[PDB]
This record gives sequence, structure tokens and C-alpha cells, in this order.
Amino acid sequence: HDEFSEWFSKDIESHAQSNTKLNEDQLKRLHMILKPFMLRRVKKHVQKELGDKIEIDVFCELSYRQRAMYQSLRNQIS
Amino acid sequence: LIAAHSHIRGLGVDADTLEPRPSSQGLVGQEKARKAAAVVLEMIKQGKIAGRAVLIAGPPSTGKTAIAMGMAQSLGQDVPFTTLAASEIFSLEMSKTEALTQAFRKSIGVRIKEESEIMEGEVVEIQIDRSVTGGAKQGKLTIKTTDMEAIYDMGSKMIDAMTKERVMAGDIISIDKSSGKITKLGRSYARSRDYDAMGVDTKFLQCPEGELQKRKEVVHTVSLHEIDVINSRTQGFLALFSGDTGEIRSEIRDQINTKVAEWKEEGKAEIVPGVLFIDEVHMLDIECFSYINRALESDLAPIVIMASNRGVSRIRGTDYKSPHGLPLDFLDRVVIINTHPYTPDELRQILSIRAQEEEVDLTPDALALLTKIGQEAGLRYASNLITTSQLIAAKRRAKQVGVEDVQRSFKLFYDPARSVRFVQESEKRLIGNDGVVDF
Ligand SMILES: Nc1ncnc2c1ncn2[C@@H]1O[C@H](COP(=O)(O)OP(=O)(O)O)[C@@H](O)[C@H]1O
Repeated sequence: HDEFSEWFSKDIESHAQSNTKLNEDQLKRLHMILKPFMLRRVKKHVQKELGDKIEIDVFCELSYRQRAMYQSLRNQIS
Repeated sequence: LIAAHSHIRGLGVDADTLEPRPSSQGLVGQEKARKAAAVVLEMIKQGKIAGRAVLIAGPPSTGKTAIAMGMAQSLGQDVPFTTLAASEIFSLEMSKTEALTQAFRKSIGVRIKEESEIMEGEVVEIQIDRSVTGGAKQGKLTIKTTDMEAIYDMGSKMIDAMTKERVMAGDIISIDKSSGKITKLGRSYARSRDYDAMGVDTKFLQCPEGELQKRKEVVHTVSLHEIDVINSRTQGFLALFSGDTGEIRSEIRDQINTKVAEWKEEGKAEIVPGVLFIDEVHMLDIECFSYINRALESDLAPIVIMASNRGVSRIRGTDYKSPHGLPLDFLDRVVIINTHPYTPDELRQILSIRAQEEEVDLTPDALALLTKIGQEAGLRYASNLITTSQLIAAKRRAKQVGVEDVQRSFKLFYDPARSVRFVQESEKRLIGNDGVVDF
């Protein structure tokens, strides 16, 4: 795992590849690693019994007093 | 009925260019002042610019109040429009300045929005428990729509409304839960044949469907003066109708202005700025102008439109003259719109509009003679001649009025131009500033 400190450099470019998914250095090596060490049973095996779940995203605003205290906090960071 | 400004149906300008149409919506025969009043109307409907002063100056009988009523009909029943006359301010109850302050604050509407909860359905049973010789009351109301069957409770005010309404079994009532009014809509059964003093068989309505507790969002518009009176007195409400408001101190206004600003920021209320029309402002004395010039300095001042008649007149309460009777420290603030006297080809169509409004049919010779009279005596004599000639033609059983009816009305009722000569002829049998004799 301290060789995975060099792969912790990979782990910070894992944020950079969350931006840019076009690298393959550890993933096939993890396919070598994760044929042991892990055993995945999927949601698809279990949700086929169940129905569906759907997230609905609802935005909001700030009231005058609320935005006033929020930029009072921005004056506080000022 | 048919008053002197019932034919007017607005100001009569365009919506995109606001050019003055020569004949549109009653106000027919003038172009400059109607275009300027359209500009004033547009900056009132914008609502942003606060504290101006518009002075509609000109000769009498030239349609100044007609332009004011044209703006009044053009705003509709949304924006307040106070038709204040300048002599109402001189009270004996309250001070002369506070009457002006109330006249400004009556023209700033506050439009609030609140949720009430209305009910609907058929009353199944009433259950009222009453004490003996004074005491509380208890109430259980079973109400049923086509779906729900509820057994509600009642307090003292609800029973005092039920007994006032006489809500029996089998009535379609709707109770506002917040305000607490009861409006019977009708019945579903028929009238019983067991009691005598029952009442009148109402409208036959079926059982309402849906739900019991429905919500409603109502919009209430109060002027700032009503807020001042309901927040200036502990129990003495209703004095905003019977005029019994003595004085409102400044500590009350400086709190209500701040709370209305807070209601504006919270999205609770919306400030609708309005119009204060002051008819014949030349009657106000200088003690009024020394406050009117400074009340137009805040965010809660209405856009004042006001009329005048006078030339170089002396200001009341002073010793010196000025144009329009208004002081020259107040005439800097105002903006003066002139009106012009009319032309006979415009008096013809104005009398035509006034004749078609009062349902009077004419002959063109009578209309020509009427225009000839209106050239020399103004509209205020000619319209009276129209109505009078209508009734004289009704007396002699004629369909349309004629030349003879107009000559009859001109012979009977003098215009002021002949009454001045009638004064100046017989000066010995009229009380001047001196004695009088009797033959
Ligand atoms: N341009 C006009 N269009 C329609 N009616 C008019 C016009 N000018 C005057 N009148 C009529 O003449 C009468 C006098 O107008 P008003 O505004 O009362 O005169 P004043 O401004 O002297 O009080 C009003 O009843 C109005 O109906």
C-alpha cells in the first residue's frame, strides 16, 4: 500500500480522471487483483425482485433574510 | 344613471405609440394634453418613479376633469385613485396638515395574500348545548359530502353564527374556517311538514363532491391609511369609516413604514403606488403647500395630479399674487400641462357624443344651431340645452328634437352671458353692496 502511495498519486489523478476517464494502468491490474479478494453479487440480482426507485431533484432559493445572513457570512469571511 | 362624465371610457390613446387619436373613447377633440397624460399614465403604471407633480392648467370648461376621469377609467379597479377636492382638508376635528398626510397615505395600496380554508357539504346534524341564564355553549356538527363523514366541534362564535343563520338538517353550507362566515347555498331535501315557522324553500342543490377541507388563496388590498388606523388604536376600530380618527402620532407612521418595507422584502406584501387627484388646488393656502412640497420626498408618496383654473391670483393666507395661485417655490417642483379652448368642429362632435349618451335624437339644423350656441356659451350650457330640449320635445309629443325646441330652451333658460346683462340692467332691484329699493 506504500507502493499504492505512488498509486496515491494515481488516487489524486483519480480525481483528475473523474474529470478525464482515459487511463488504464491499475484497472486491469485490479482485475488481476480482484479475481480473488472480493466477491460481488449485484443489485440486478436483487432488484429484479423489487420495483424501481427514482430521485427527483428540486431546487430552492434564499429568502431576503436568509440571503442577507448568507452574505453576512460572506461579509464575515470578508 | 347618466352623470357629466359617464360617456368617457378611458383616455383613448395607443398602446404601442401612445399617439393621440382625434376621436376615440369619449375624450374627443384634444391631442397635446391627452398625449402628455398618457405619458404620465405610463409612468404611473411603471410604479418605479415616486413623488412627482402634474398640474393640468387651462381655462374652465376645457375638459380637465375629463382627462382625470379618463386616467381613472384607464387604471381600473386595481390602483387606488383618490378624488380629493381641495376644500375637504380644512377640517375642525383634525389638523390641516394631518388631513393632507392621510390624503397621501390613502393612495398607496398594499396588496397582501393570505390562505383561508373553506368547507363544503351537506349538514347532517346540529348538536348545541346551552346553559341556563348566561354561560358557555358546546357544539358538535356532523357534515357529509359524497365521500367523507365528519363530526366537527364548535366554539362560541360558531354557534352564534349558526343560530344567526338558522342552519337546520339538510343544508348546503360553506364555512370559511379562518374568517368564520356561513353562507347557505340551498337544500337537498324538501321542507318538512311538521313545523310551522320553518322558512322559505331555497334552491335545490345536490350533494357536493370532492373534499371537506379545501384551501383558497385570497388577495386583500388595503390602503396605508387603513393600516394606520387599525394599528393606532387598541379597541377603537371602525373609526376608519366614521372618520373619528383624531390624530395619529409620528411614532406609529415610522413603524408602519418599516413593517411595510419588511413585508415588501419577505414576499408577503406588494406596494401598489397610486394617484392622488386634487381638484382645484388653488383653494389651498400656503400652509398646505409648505407640506405638500416635502411629502413628495419619500418612497411612499403618490404621483400627484392636480387641476387649476386661475390666472394671476393671490394665494390664500398671504398678501401677494402668483400665477395659478400657487407659490413659486412650489411651482419649481411641478410640471404644468396646458389645455386649450375648443374649436366648433370639435364642439359639434362633443355635443354629438353627449347627445348619443343621454339617448337624444337630433336633426342637423338643430345641431347646427346648438353648435352656434355652444360657440358663445360653452359646453356647460349646451348640454343642459340638450337634455331640456329632449324633455320639451317629449312634452309636445315629437319624435326628434328640432330648431323650435332649442329656441324654446334658449328662451327659457339663460346662459350666464345674458344673466350678467340681466344683473347689469336692473341694478336697483338687486342687493349689491348697498341698499335696494322696491319699485
Ligand atoms: N375633450 C372632451 N371630451 C369629452 N368630453 C368633454 C371634453 N371636454 C369637455 N368635455 C365635457 O365638458 C364638461 C366639462 O369638462 P370639465 O373637465 O368638467 O371642465 P372643467 O375642467 O372646467 O371642470 C364635462 O362634463 C365633459 O363631459
